Amino acid sequence: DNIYTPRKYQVELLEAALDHNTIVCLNTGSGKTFIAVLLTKELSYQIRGDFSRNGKRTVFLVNSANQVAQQVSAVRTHSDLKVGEYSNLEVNASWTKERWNQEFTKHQVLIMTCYVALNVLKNGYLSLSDINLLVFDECHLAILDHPYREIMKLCENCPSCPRILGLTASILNGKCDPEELEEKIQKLEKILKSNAETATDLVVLDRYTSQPCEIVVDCGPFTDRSGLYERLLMELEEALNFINDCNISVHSKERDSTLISKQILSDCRAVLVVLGPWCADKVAGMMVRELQKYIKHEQEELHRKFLLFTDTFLRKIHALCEEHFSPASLDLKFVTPKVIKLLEILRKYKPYERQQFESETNFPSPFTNILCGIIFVERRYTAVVLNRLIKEAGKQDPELAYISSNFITGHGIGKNQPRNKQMEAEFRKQEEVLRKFRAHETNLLIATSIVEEGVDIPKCNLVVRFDLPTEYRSYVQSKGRARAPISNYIMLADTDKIKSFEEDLKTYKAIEKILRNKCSKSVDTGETDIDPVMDDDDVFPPYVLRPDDGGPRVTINTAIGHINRYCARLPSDPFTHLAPKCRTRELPDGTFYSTLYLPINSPLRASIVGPPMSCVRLAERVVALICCEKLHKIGELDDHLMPVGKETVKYEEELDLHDEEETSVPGRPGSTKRRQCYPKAIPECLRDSYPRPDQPCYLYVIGMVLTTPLPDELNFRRRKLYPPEDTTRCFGILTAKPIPQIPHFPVYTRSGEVTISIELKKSGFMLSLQMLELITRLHQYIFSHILRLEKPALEFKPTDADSAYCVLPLNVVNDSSTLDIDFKFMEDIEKSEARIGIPSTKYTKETPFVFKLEDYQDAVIIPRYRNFDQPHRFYVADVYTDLTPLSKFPSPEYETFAEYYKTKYNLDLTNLNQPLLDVDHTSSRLNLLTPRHLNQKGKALPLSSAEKRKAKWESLQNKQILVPELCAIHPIPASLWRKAVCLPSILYRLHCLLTAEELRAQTASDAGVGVRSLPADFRYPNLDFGYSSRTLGPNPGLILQALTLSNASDGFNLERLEMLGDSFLKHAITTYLFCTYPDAHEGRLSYMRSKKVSNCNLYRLGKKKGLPSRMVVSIFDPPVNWLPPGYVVNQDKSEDDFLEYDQEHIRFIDNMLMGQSISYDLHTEQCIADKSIADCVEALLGCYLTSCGERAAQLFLCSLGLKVLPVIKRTDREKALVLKDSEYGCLKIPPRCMFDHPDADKTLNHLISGFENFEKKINYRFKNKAYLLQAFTHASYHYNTITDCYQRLEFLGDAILDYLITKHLYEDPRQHSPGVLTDLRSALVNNTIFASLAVKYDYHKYFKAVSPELFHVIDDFVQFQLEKNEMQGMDSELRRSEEDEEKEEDIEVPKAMGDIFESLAGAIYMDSGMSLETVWQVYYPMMRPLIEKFSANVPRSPVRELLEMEPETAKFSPAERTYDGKVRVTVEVVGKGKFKGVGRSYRIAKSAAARRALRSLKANQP
Repeated sequence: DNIYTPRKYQVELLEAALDHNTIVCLNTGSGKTFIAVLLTKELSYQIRGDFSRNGKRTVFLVNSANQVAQQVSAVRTHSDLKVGEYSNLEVNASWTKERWNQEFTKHQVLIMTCYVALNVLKNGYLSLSDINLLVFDECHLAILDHPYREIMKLCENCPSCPRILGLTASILNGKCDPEELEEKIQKLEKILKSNAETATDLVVLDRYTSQPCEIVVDCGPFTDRSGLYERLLMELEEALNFINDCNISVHSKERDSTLISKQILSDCRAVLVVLGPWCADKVAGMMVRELQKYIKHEQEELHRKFLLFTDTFLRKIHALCEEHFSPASLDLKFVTPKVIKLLEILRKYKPYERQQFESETNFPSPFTNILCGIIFVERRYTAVVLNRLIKEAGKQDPELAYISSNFITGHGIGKNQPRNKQMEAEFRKQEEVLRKFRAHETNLLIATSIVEEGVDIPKCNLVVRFDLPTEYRSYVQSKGRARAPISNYIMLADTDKIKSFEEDLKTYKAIEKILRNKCSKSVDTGETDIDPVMDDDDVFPPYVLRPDDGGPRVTINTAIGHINRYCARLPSDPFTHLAPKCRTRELPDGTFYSTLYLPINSPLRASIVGPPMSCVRLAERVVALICCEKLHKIGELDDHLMPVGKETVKYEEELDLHDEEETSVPGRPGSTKRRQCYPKAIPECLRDSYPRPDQPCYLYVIGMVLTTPLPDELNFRRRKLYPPEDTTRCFGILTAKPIPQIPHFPVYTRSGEVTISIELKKSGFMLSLQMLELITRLHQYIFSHILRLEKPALEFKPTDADSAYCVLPLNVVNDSSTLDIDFKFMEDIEKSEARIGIPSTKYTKETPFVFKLEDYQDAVIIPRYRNFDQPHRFYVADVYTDLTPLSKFPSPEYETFAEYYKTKYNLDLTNLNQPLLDVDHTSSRLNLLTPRHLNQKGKALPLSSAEKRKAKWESLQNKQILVPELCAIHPIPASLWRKAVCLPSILYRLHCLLTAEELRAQTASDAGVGVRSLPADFRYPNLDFGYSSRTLGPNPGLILQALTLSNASDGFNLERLEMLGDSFLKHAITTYLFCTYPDAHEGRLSYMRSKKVSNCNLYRLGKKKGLPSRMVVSIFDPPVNWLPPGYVVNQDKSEDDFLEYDQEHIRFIDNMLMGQSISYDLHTEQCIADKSIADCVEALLGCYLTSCGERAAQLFLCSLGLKVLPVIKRTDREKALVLKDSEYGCLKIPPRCMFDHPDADKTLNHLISGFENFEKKINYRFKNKAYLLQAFTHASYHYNTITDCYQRLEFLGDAILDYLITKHLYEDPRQHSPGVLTDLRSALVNNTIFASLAVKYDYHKYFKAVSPELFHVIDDFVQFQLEKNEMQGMDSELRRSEEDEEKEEDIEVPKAMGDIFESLAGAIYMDSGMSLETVWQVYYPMMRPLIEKFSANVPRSPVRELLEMEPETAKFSPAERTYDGKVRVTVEVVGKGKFKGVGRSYRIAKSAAARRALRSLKANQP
């Protein structure tokens, strides 16, 4: 259609057509439109302007309206020029000169048919000095009197001549003598006033290996040794002349029998003559089943009878061949020796045991030590049975048993129904056979002799003929399919093929010799060189910048190998194939002028001119080894002339990630398996704060201020409200060590959220040892006896404790709003035996016990009839004065309480005057950081799973009301109980938030941002989970969120800040590594950024502040894992081994100037996945960015000691626009990145042509243009030495494009959960969507290149794009069914477009100010709809849906080692079926197997 595979020959010799008249001829007939855009577009400099500057217009000339539409579409979908058209002669008969001036002002590519061209030229309407390209299509017509010769006459006389481009693919048709071609070439040349070469498309030999050698191969006489051939051929002749009398007139192909019957007859007859009867025997079954399917598909009497006769004839052959001989143990004494000799030549090249072969006299290769050949046979009705014969023969020959020959059977003749999916099926199976053959899974390809064109099968060891060809192109292609290391061309020939073979050989040999004597449009030498090379390393010394001693003596061709391997490893795409082209060409000096075509994609590109020499070999050697000299001067070069990039700077990336899974042993450094214990960490402000004899004591106070009520439909116990505002006293905190203001922080009591506070109310005074002794005693009493904390492990020892600070209640005294310590209360405690519970004096009638109205209020009772070793603690929840010790029991198992207690412990009251009460338990749970009255599955429905311990024992123990007679009075009022019980949770939080404070204080001390001291000016808000604002660092409230992991089941954990931190981290160090390399590369940049962002690499950086020490990970339940301040544990029981190597990957780059698993104790340490340290730093960066902006986060990442900015000094950073030095100087911009010259800016003028329509789409106006050229200059375009390729900026932008879209997916108001915000961070960044957008907005039209492949596939892909309009705008998005996705996959996206898209992003950023802002207000237009549809519904995928619906019964298998690279992942699910799906990629195969499993899941369990 509009697509072809362009000509390689012209990839670098279009340069001819650029500067002189030419003719070019290609036999394929392809690469014609794709030879048209490449010369037309490339000369837009003289076409874009007006017709009053008198800029010339570009005729086109073809001889069909077909070709008019063709070239029309050839320019619009690859060009920027205003395309015109004309194919009519009548409307052209009615224009005037100035009308045609307007028409010349409208278009700039003037498709003209023939007669109209002649007329509008000869009637003085357009000078032949207004042309600058006159294409002729089918220029062969010149030999006959054709309109071409006359217009050429015309141009002969006008005083200008455009270039010329005379194309043809008809003068090499069929076979003809060299005189014919040569004379036609001379005639055409002189007619088109242009030099013209002899065809350059029939030279197909490989000069990167030994060329396939033309020799006829021989089998000669063969004798028949079964006895069936004679009678078989006789019956075949009889049936043949019989079917020649059953002819039916022309109809559809299954309404005639004579054609298919005669064809299969000829097939089996040839099969017989050339192989034997057993093969036609074995294909008889397939033939008759095929014709059976056919005869069921259609019936009509004549062809019915005839197909019946053919089928019974074939079965008759089968019955004869099977009767006369057993099909098993097939001997080669039954076989025509031709096939025996055939077997010999085939098995010539198979593996050798004596020298180990990768899966000698033939030097190691898996394609000349192991057969990977192709063999050509006339039909496909003999190939499959040729393989069947190879199996039933090589059963006794091991040389043939480990041949894994694959036959090819696609479509023969006849078809059952149109558009049968079988076409696509055999399509994909042949694609598998192809991708196997190339990678050697195939050991032999048995193909038809009609499938050798319109397709190429590469790396054929043995291009073997077993049917003879009879035409030039056929022979040439059959040869040309050998791309293997020791390749030869096998013309195995019987007693009559030899003559024709030798004839074809000699004839086509003369043909190709004359075809190669005149290439590049001049007389020259072909694939062979000017002169075979003499040993000249003595003439130019081989050692390159190396007087290194030792070392070998080598031959000269070692130099060829080395310089060719200089560019066989360079980092760049598999669409680019280049070399520094040694231009040894005659420029008029008496000698051969010599320069170097340096590859543009290497850091040094400046052309060099060494000394010239009259012998081309010598000057060639001069420039080659001075090349090697200078390239080792820059040190981009080593011994043996190989580039360092991606050879040894490539380092293993399994020592970062998990490749040891589901195991328990230390594995990769930073796996879940790598584990190390770190010590718990304590503020200095809780250390040595133990009361000592000299202490100016300060006394804080806890606000206990309730704000939010909570309904009792949100209370799943239906508890009646108690306020934390029911307050008299407040638990102080007593020390002379000072405690900074702590941002108010929440808890959960049983009235909602409550805002704890830390403030002051007194300060300064000291105490006697007596009071200190008393207070310490009250401390230990609280934590010991109140909540029952103690296990024997601890022992109270406050002097030398790790962290001692007491508590003691603080109460309103001095009769004012200031408060103080209420000794009285301590004393009242001491007076009682109610410190230890169950006092020894009883009060029922041992001492008369009577009703007290207020002492069963605001108090806490203790039963004494039960649990005599370990009391519980109840307190009045509903005091009752309407209940009595004589009243109804709560359940009618009694009717009075005294009977109840008399029936258990034989206790009958005689003083019954205390009404009974409802009361409640104490310390049911000690976890108060997240709701315990409400689940974490969401509880709109009643009942939670976090109140099943003693909030279920409550209300089965409240089933009995209590007469206060048998319960002592614990000596603390209910106010202080409510308060204190929160002290385990509240003091714990302080321990964490104080940690955070110390953390931030230190980092501010070492960084520029913030200060060690805190004025407390920065607003410190309450944390939310389910003075000024000058940057002083963020509130400690965020710093803790980053520190915790998702393992604490808190409301907030460090997932979110992982991504915002990661993205920004990339971008920071990408643009770092870029603008710090005056000349950079890929291999360098790839292996500089890749290990800098490593889970292992970060670990080490974390050990500079000790951040692992302060993490929060284990769920906090106090009896197990938290000790109270003042206790010292005593037990009741009485690495770098993969991180030494990672660092060398970012250091092997400077070879050139850059520019339980461990048992641990629960109360003093921790142990954690090593994965954590990755996450904490990845979320700490995240905090600092999203709360204090760029320059801050910059300096924060800079504080650790990592060079986000290049290492200079703090003083350089500061004056270029407590605190101390850990910083680095600001960024530098390269002092050169290309070559600048005012003249010869026609390419810049091309960039001008470039912007005339590229300013509007990007809505941008550059103030530098260079970088805009660098945008789209691909790797293989080479007419530009002023700029560089699009790699570096493909890279400088990828981080920025992404970082931007992470930014704008974090600041979204929904702020949705970070378990899906990693489904808009690798579904909005992948080359499919990136390529798709670039094309729609016309980035492709201004695409610079020479390569064929890009251009072919890009025409394809853009066609498909523009057929879609908006995706689903026409209702089509083709994913509803599997067949839709299968029709989608039938196009493979380029990987050219996504490239430039990211690159141009880089461009907008780097052109001026490096201010993401500008990038954002450019790109946001084009990206916007993609975000908006994506974030409309997040894109769930089949892999995710299968892995999440079925938790671990459905999985995917890991990647398998396969030669083709197509992996048939088998879903690891039992009961959902196993679906073997082979997909071009592991991703798409995984998704396809998932879709199959999900279809089954819906058809079985919807």
